[PDB]
Amino acid sequence: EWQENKSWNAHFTEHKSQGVVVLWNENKQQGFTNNLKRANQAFLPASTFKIPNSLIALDLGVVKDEHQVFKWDGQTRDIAAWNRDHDLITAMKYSVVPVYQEFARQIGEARMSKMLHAFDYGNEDISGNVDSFWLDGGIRISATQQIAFLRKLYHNKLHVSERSQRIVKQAMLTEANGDYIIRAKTGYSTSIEPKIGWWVGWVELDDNVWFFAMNMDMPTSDGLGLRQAITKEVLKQEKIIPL
Amino acid sequence: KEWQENKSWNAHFTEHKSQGVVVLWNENKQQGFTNNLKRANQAFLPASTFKIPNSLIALDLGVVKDEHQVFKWDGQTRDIAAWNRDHDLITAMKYSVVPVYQEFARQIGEARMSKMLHAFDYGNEDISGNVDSFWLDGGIRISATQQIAFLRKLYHNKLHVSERSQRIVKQAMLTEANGDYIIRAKTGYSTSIEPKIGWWVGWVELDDNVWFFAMNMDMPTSDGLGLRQAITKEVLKQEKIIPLEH
Ligand SMILES: [Cl-]
Repeated sequence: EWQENKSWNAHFTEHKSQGVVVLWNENKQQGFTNNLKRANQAFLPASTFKIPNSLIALDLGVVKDEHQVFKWDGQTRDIAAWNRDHDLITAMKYSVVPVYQEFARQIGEARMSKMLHAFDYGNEDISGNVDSFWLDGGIRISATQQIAFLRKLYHNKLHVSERSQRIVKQAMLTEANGDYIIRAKTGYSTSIEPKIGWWVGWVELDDNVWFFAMNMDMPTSDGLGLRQAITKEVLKQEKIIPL
Repeated sequence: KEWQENKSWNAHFTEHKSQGVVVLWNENKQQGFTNNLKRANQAFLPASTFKIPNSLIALDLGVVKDEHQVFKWDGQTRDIAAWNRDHDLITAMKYSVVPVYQEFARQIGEARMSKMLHAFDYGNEDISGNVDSFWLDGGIRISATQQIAFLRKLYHNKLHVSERSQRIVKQAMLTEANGDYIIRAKTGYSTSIEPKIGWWVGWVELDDNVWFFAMNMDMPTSDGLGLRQAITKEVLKQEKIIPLEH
């Protein structure tokens, strides 16, 4: 069952923004959103694709473990954090596109397509370059479809090893304290209009888990911090996380 | 296994009207540091820090199916309100729920508990006393340097249990995380046998290094319990391992 909560629009309006927040209460099996139409609108996943890409790379043995070093290729790029060696944890933390591009080339088109079909991920279409389809290719996913996929990963129900699903949930670790744990992934789609920002994941509490998926219009990179800020405003309103 | 003494850390114990030891291990450099080499090697009851090897054993034996399995409250009201409810492995660890772990120990049994602690080379490997209380009032003893030795094996999945068991326990140990560091740790509070002490053992994961830690301090009254984390964080901040506020 899906419910609309238009009061969340105050959080978009106050941050001079436009977008959608989708929440799922695991215990109650009830979904909530400020906009049912935008919740079901499909977009490029951008770097949120690092979640299924990590799972495939791990199950195939392209990535041995979360410690394996993928050395810098020597090419200087715009993001200074990419111009160094990384493992799965830091490549995920710093959204290191060149590391994941290399994984995709090693996975190859045939295995990427067929394995992504097993996850029923979005439109299941990998059209375009094997190493850029999630940034400028044919793949599309909605915020409600991000929740559907994330719930399977939470329960180890994706058709991949339990081990790979545990490593990826560890690599997704964003924040933790004595009140809650956040496992999530950011995304930033710039190649095809509309330019959007993503934040997808979940909040683990003592007696419940709240799944979330958000996307917002992102005309300039100076609004990137609003992906987390707007989501945290909604979570605080719903008393999911403290003030 | 080279060890260096840093007596400047004593300022943190004295200023807090306290006494104890902090032991650090720099994984990349394979170098240890402590304010007191003698106390670093002094063995004590592990108290609730034993929830780390006990969880590993319970999962490996199938006593605990997964980190989601509910261990229902027995109905007996205890002093700690957080214990008087149902728990899974994550919350029993978070709230140090002794009655849940006592039940695990009874299900594991003496023979398997001893064999496992022997295969882990855990402290003095002595489980003398009640099978469900030996880590609180029995014969088991472990030092802060031995806590580091054991924690380093767990970090590298080198203990003699399944990789899965080791991953679940490292997840249950999750204490704090942000964009600067991750802390995986366990607190302990030994009160049954003198000297009453406080424990904080675990590690700090950084982007390009891991810092293992083990601390214990004298704990005559429970009002000093927060100093276990506060004194360790003061040492980590001094060594620039974690930021001041950033
Ligand atoms: Cl974790």
